[PDB]
Amino acid sequence: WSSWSPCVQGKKTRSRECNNPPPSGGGRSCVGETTESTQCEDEELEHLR
Amino acid sequence: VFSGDGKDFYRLSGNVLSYTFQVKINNDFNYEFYNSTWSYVKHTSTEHT
Amino acid sequence: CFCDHYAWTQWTSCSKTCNSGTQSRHRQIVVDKYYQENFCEQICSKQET
Repeated sequence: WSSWSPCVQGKKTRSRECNNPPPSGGGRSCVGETTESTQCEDEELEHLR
Repeated sequence: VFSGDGKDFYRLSGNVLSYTFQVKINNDFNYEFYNSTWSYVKHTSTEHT
Repeated sequence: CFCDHYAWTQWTSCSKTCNSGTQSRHRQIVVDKYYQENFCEQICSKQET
């Protein structure tokens, strides 16, 4: 993963793009999702305290 | 529980949600074989008087 | 015929990369007096799929 982008509207993002030697010779595409987005950590900081 | 396999009684903890004593055995075999053989002969002669 | 005379080619890149796909190979058939006389055209499979 490219390290998580700073938060917008309570969510991060991150991207991985199969940048190792690509699916080749008719081989199947990389098994997974290119991008993820996840909710931010601010609820720990506010709530558990 | 009485185990129907190894033929014995056993004690279970409250940490285990279920200890069942079902049996399953699943087998898959693949056997694949090749053999080959050849022989060949050539002769020539060229002659005069 | 000794059909094992002819080429152990690699299998072709998988036609559909990840679903119900197929691959094939062929003997690299070169015709000769041997091939014509020893029933090779009759008994040998030219391509495997």
